[PDB]
Amino acid sequence: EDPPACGSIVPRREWRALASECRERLTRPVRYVVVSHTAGSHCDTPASCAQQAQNVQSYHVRNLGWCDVGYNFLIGEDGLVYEGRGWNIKGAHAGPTWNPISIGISFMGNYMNRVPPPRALRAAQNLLACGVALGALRSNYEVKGHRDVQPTLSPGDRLYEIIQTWSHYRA
Amino acid sequence: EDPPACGSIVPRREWRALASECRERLTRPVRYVVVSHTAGSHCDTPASCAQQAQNVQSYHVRNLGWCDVGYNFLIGEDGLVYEGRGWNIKGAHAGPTWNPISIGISFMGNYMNRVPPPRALRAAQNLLACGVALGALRSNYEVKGHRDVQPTLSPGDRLYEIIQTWSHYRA
Repeated sequence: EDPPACGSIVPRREWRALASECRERLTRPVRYVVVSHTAGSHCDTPASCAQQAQNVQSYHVRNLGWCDVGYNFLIGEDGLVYEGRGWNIKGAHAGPTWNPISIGISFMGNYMNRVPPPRALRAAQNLLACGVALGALRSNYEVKGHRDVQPTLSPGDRLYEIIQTWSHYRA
Repeated sequence: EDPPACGSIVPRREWRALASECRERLTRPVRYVVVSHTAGSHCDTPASCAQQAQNVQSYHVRNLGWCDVGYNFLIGEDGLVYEGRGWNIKGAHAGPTWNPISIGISFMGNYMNRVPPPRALRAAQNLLACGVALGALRSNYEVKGHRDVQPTLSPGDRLYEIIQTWSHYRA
């Protein structure tokens, strides 16, 4: 009943998310942040990106049987951040050593041969910053790429390098 | 001082704005924020809203002869914040009494019979929180409708109603 949360996150309900059934909580303050790409279709408008959020979650829940969309957060090319499992629920985006200690954020689209617009990169940053402020993320949080932790191409040839040029990024 | 990687602002260069010729500064920290609407067209995509930002700036410079777009920031229904004259330069949005001591943010569209979507409202409120964070705004800043300091419908009956329910609103 006050001013929304920092980082202009599109809340679950606004993108028509099926309710979550997850219960495992992440222990604030979280140290890690793993970045991946959905490796699916990308979107560049609020309208199209909310649908892509829905489509991604539909896959994870109806088909893979998970309690909710795997990522803690999703980033659209529309420059917005879509709320996934959020800051307090353990995700399912990086496997069994990484999920319990990090927040996973994913870029909607395949970034092997394309980069996300500056606005998406901005939305990504603004998100982590806002994580710190709340306490979800510890001030000196460390950022890994998806391949830095599992055997995968994600976050995509391009997305990867740019991330390497990020302040809080630890190889 | 204390720098925050705060908010996601579409910078001047990005929406392809003409360069500013304004040089007069505001005194940090600012105590007032005047909310207005452009009463012009609305847009719901980064692509459409960037154009729109350029149109408003275009109108204020090429037609009313001001040094740059009159607003310090503009909000899009695409849920993005657009960079105007920013936090440090005085705008022209509310007359000569109120311009030297306030930040003016304008929602792009006519909110007489429409309400801006939640994402617009969120970006505007996030924007404000960042102003505080940076020290651009007082921590006890005050939000005012355009009509509270100038006779006009701005920011539109619907939006005016919404801003009244904001935490920092004093008529």
